[PDB]
Amino acid sequence: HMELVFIRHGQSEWNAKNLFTGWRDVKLSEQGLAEAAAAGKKLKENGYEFDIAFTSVLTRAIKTCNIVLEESDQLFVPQIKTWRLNERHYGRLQGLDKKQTAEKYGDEQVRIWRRSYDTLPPLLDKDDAFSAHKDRRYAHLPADVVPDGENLKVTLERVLPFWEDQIAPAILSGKRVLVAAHGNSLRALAKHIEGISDEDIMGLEIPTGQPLVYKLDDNLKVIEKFYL
Amino acid sequence: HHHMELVFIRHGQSEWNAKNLFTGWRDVKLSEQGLAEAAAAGKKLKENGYEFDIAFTSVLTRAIKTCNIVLEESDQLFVPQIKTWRLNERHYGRLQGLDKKQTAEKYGDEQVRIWRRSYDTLPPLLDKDDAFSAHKDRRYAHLPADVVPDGENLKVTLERVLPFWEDQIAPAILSGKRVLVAAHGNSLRALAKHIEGISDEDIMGLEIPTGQPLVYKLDDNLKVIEKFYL
Amino acid sequence: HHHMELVFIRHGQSEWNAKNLFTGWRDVKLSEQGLAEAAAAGKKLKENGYEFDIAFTSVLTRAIKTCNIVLEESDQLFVPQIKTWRLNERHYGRLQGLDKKQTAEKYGDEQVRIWRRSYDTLPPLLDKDDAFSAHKDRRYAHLPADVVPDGENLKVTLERVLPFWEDQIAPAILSGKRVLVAAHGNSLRALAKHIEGISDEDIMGLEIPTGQPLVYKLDDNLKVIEKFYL
Amino acid sequence: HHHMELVFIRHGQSEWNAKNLFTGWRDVKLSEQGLAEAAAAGKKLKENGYEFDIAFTSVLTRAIKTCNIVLEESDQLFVPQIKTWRLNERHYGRLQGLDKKQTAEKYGDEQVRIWRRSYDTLPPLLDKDDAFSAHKDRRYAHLPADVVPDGENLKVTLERVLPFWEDQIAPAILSGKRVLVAAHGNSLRALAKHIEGISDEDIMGLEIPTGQPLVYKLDDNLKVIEKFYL
Repeated sequence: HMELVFIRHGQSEWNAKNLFTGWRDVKLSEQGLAEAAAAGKKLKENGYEFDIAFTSVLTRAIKTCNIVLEESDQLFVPQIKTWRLNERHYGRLQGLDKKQTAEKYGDEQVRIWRRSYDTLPPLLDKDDAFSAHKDRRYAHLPADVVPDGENLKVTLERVLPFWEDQIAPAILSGKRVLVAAHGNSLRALAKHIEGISDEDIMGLEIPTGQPLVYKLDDNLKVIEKFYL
Repeated sequence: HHHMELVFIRHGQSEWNAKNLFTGWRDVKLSEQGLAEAAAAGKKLKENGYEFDIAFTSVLTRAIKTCNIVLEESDQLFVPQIKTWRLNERHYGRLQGLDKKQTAEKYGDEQVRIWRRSYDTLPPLLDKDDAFSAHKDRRYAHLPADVVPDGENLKVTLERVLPFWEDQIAPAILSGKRVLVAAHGNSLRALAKHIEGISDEDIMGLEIPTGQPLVYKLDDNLKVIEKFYL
Repeated sequence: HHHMELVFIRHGQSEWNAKNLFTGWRDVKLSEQGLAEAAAAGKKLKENGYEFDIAFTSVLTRAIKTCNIVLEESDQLFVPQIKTWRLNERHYGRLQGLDKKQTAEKYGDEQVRIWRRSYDTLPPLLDKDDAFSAHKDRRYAHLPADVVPDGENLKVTLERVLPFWEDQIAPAILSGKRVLVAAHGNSLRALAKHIEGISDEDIMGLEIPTGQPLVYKLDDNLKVIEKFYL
Repeated sequence: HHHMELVFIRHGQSEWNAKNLFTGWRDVKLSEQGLAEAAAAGKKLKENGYEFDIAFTSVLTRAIKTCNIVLEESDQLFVPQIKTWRLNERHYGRLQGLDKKQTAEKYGDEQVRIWRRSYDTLPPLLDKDDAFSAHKDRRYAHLPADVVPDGENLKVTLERVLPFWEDQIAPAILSGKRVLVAAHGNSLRALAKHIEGISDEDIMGLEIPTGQPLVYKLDDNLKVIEKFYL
């Protein structure tokens, strides 16, 4: 039996401003930084040691990862950063005020974009100044894996290969894994690991700043799930 | 070799091709004919000056051995080699090990054509506790069991081939590496579908002959400039 | 930038530097001054347009945190990061955790100077069963025990730094990658000795300032074209 | 099996052995006899139930091909394979490509004994611009030029073999991997000296037969429990 630990990053500066973020590379707020430190201290007090840490390539998640590791006396743990763990891309909604958006397109269309499993947002123009295609951190990837907008379903389709190639093999080799990522990428992993239906997954809550522990059997089936 | 070039090679005849048995993920060896095809392909790559910086292959022996022979015969057995289940042949389900002629007799030509190549229909599945299930092969011991297939068609094969293109092959090309991919009919057809932007309808007619090096000349964005067989 | 550049950053003051203690492999934290030094360096590199493709650091927290601060303050925390024991500070043996002044009072000024600055004089060795021996730190649990030292001089530090230059740092530069190395006084001094071609007799006089980015312009043979501090 | 086992295999006869030519880093092929020795060793490993999780070899074709044959004849060609210059044969300098009798004529009979029986005496070095210099070989193009030697003795061979033990082989064993190492007389001898703790005075007399699997049973600390030829 192996334990697998997830941590979702806390508040960003754009959450505080009520802005859609997606793949925009925004900084944690002071509150979000404290949440990361509190989470690392909790893992330390319960004696959680890690052999490898997986994160996204977005600064708010990487910094959360580093804070959690440092506050639990294991900043030496190897770290792999991957676009496959990025937040869901929000298309042309990125950078927009959620209130101003609901007032422009209506409360109902906004609810769809945020709460529908397989409804894509309005897509971002491929050569927009704030398109991910212009971001150097994706330069080594074929351009067509850089999305112009995602929902949770498409987010899952690109998270899952990283579970299959890196996370699950690490667990099966005996490694104690930390995953430090985002609301929707962690929600995608949880849907797969726990076998949650399409109908139920959009309602699954993953709190920010609270370590989530899975206990898995030799076939990676969930035996225990609890928040630290 | 003025442009960035990518080379594919499909392995030659296997012992089960000669016996007319469905193979799929069963780990059968090359026939002498298939061994000769690999050597002739390596000599052709040598004669035309094809140097590689990395080689990708499946974890099925017939493809790995093809890869090794091609490298040796072109004087570059030192080239680093990555083996991945994601480049395996399609899984043939319960049909693995059966005679193709007897299967066509029992079920009819058209049903056999659908099992051979479909974008929407799976072969009959192989029971997970069968003695020859891939779940029992230690080369997949570090994969979740739900990743190890019980049967696949071309669409499902593509869906597990593509992440390897996204994570390993395409980054290698974009980094400037001259890539060799030595694999199987269906996994190479899956890559070609994505590389060439072929529709779900049209990929059903894409044929890739055994033992003939296939060269793509790609531009800076990995679009096909030219495609030809050596 | 017009040429291929290699950047070194030595971490700033630690909480043990302020208190005049030998540190070695003890995993001490940066002081407030050391943290500010790392931010100022990242700002400098940001202002001068230094982008990195890969970052190398030790497994000691003060160096990793320096590396992370520098990347964050130059808008590139996404850069891949490899941590290795081979970039650790020189192990100071039994002197680790001792006060340098009280050590000089006990053994004399010259002996502490020899321990600090002799190229090939080992410090007194730390017993392998000591609670603060590196053999008990789980970050070295995946290494054979006989590579975990009980004490080091600069000569043996170079002997274990150099393979990491040969296997990882130099191949990265040669592949075209813009490299950051965030480490310690003795491990960077070791790299400098090799890169610059400094004699055994001259290296103990080489100073590497803390928290100041050091830039090597290199040619295609990794020979120093120019060395300057940012 | 019972404990953690590590298997070495020295490649069999090369085409230069019957000509009595010093080989070193020259990339010579296995003879038909050498090919048979590899197949028989793989057959022996299969019969005795030796499964591998990872295989390490040099970047010289005769060792890589031995490694591939051993894996294939034991039904495990899928095993991941890492090729490294650090497992190359000892570089023989200016003696490479020369007859052992013709060497006695140009240097004298006693001087040849020293070059083949002294732990720490270098052979005459090969000029870096020689037609048959390793510096011209593209398999080392991704490495700093000074790791490619102009000639080596066993001591210098051990100095560049040992980091690969420390970085790759021993961490694999310590993680639970069943390791195969397919390499050369002097690089395997270097490994044996370190693993077994053999002195400088005794190691030059250590014989490693060709084509004969060598098995180490190691304990959790990588201490030898038993060493035996299969």
